[PDB]
Amino acid sequence: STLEIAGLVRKNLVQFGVGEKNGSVRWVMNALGVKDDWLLVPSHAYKFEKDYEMMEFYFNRGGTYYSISAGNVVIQSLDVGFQDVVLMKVPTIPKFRDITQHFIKKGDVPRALNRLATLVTTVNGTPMLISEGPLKMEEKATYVHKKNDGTTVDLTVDQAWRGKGEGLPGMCGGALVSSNQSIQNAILGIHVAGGNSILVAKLVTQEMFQNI
Amino acid sequence: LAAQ
Ligand SMILES: *C[C@H](NC(=O)OCc1ccccc1)C(=O)O
Repeated sequence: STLEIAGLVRKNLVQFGVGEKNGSVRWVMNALGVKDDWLLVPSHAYKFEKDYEMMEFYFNRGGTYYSISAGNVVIQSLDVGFQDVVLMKVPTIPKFRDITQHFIKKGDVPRALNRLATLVTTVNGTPMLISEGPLKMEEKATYVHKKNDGTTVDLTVDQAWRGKGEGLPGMCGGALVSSNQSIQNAILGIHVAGGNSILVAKLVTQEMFQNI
Repeated sequence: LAAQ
C-alpha cells in the first residue's frame, strides 16, 4: 500500500544540513537513504554556494547527528547532464535499509501517469504526507532556486513529475509515491520544487542505481 | 516554481 511504502521512506529520510567548520548548522532539506551508505539528495542544497567542499555536511537521523567534510562524500550523477538530485556516499552514516527495489522501473513510468500520488517528506524532521493530484511527466522542468545571499539561479532537469498540490520550504528531498497498487505503489522520484499549487519531483528509476 |  501507499502507507507501507511511506513507512519505508520515512525510516530512511534524514535531515541534511550544511555549516562552516566550528559554525552553526543550516538545516536545508531532506535526504533519502537508498542502500548501504548512499543517499539521494538535491544537489541544489549545496552546489551553488561558495567553497562548498570546505563546508561540513550534517545528517540528522532522528536526533542522532552525523557529520563529514563535504570533500569526503562521494557524489555520483543519476544520468548525463544536470539532474539536481544526486547519489551521495556518506562513509559516516549508519547503513540504510535497501529500498532501491521499491523505486519505479523506467519501463513502468507510463503506469504512474494520470494517477494520484503522495509526497512522503518532512519539514525539519516532522513527517508529512502530501497529496498530489493526477501526475504528468514534463520532459524538461525549470525552477528557481534562491541562494543564501538572495540571488537566484534557474535550474532545468530532465523528466520531472508534476502534480497539483501544496508544499512548503524544507520538503525537498522527500519521496513521491504512486497511488498505483499494480506497480506496488512505486517510489517515483524525489521532490525538488513547488509553487503555484504544483509540486515537482525528479524521476528516479531503479535503473539509475546502477550508477553505484 | 521555486526550489523547495
Ligand atoms: C521493501 C523491500 N522489498 C523488496 O525488496 O522486494 C523484492 C521482492 C519481493 C518479493 C518478491 C520478489 C522480490 C524489502 O525490504 O524487502
